[PDB]
Amino acid sequence: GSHSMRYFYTSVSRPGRGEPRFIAVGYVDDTQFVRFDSDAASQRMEPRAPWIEQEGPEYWDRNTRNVKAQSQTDRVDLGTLRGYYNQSEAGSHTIQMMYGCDVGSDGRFLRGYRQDAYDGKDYIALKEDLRSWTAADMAAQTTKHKWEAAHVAEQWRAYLEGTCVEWLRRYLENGKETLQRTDAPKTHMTHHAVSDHEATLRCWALSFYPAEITLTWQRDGEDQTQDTELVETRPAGDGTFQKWVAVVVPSGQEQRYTCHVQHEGLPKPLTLRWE
Amino acid sequence: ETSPLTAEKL
Amino acid sequence: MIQRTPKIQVYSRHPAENGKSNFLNCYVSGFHPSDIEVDLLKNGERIEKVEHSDLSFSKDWSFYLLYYTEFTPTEKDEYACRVNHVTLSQPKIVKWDRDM
Ligand SMILES: [Co+2]
Ligand code: NI
Ligand code: NI
Repeated sequence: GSHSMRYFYTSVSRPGRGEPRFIAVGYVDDTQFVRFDSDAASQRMEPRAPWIEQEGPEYWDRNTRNVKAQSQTDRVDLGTLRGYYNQSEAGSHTIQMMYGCDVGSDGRFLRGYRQDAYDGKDYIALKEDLRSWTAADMAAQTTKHKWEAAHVAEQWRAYLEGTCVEWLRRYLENGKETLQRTDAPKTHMTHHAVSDHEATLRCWALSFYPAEITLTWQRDGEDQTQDTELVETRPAGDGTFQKWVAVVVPSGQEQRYTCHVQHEGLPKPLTLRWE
Repeated sequence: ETSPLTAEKL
Repeated sequence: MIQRTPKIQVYSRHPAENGKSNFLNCYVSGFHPSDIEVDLLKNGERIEKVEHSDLSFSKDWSFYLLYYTEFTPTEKDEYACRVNHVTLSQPKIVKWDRDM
């Protein structure tokens, strides 16, 4: 369908000695494909999907250089922000950033993003126009004026519309056997008595990709939300995802209840009932 | 492919 | 940000059958700040060869990690995930239930 590339960076300061812990992860859609961890011995960007391994030495050097530079920038920023906010040297603090691009099924640019946070709260973000900045507070406002003077948004726009989209298209082609394959959910229903007169019906979706899914209960053909429980979508650990939704019902009335499953991999939604 | 853009905030 | 305690799900990779090889997962999510300690337990004892994912985060900036190991469910063995975080006054232990 449409596709995304996203990078997620986290720095966590280490009061008392040395540099922050820096972690970077890259995704295409919901597939991790690279990582960098400052705690790891390689000090290199490392592959996490088979289809990235073919990239040559220059790719790995360049990508390593980029994230190392960002880790240093984060270190500096952690210090200057601590100063701005008059915070002690004692506490650990964090900077996070997410950036990336979305492309349509024709491979054309749809949208770009570049947003960051300090201590888990919005700091500065590029707006959807890729021209303007959203600054959450007066430190970020200071940053905004600095980056306006330095043409930073222009650089980011050119990255997001250019490099980002070009490389995303490349990955989608190189990794097409998995990246452009949808794995529809494998579904089933379980039944768990909660007394001698009521039971939980749990509707399972397993082994699906991508992670986006909708699970709903209906009773007598209309959605029911009362007396239901919907768990957060969770990773299986093999690249696929899991979710379930449950409902408590009077025993003997199970045939009234139907579970409905919507996913990109299902041309029509699926309906399950208890046998 | 990562961004090469790494300007400081303050 | 306001400290926020992890959500915890403890589950198998594949539907469980006693005696059959599988993977035990503990997914911790929605937490802030990011420092967290997670162990998988067998009958109350720490399992030694446990791996984890690379730290990432959700739209709201809260963190998530998956911890995992191979295991073989049985009728007799109790599995659990034990989590410590600044929000918890003692480690929280969530028992694995194959139905969840
Ligand atoms: Co906080
Ligand atoms: Ni597509
Ligand atoms: Ni001004």
